[PDB]
Amino acid sequence: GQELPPGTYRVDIYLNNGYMATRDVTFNTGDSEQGIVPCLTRAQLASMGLNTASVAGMNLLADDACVPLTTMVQDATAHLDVGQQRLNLTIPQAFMSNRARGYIPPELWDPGINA
Repeated sequence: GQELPPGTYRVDIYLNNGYMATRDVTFNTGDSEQGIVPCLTRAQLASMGLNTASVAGMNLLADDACVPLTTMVQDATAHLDVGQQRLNLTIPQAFMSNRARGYIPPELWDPGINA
């Protein structure tokens, strides 16, 4: 048991040990080891390459709505390396694609980009 959301942080975002993006990230009490989960949406997840149309649920949410990762999808995960300032995400091939029935870049979701 741990918890420490300071209310947004800026990190290098990482998925399946590949790099993704370098943007601000909001993360808050939910359900993980630190309690805290990142806010990630069907837009943003599909930039990384999550098949929002595979998970029989996210395709019924909004284009930018907060969507879980360890929950919506099976065996995907999200962790904060607060030692190294890095967002560690995991997603199996069973739910990976870019096609989001929507999709929005990080310039149009802008959570607190040095703001």
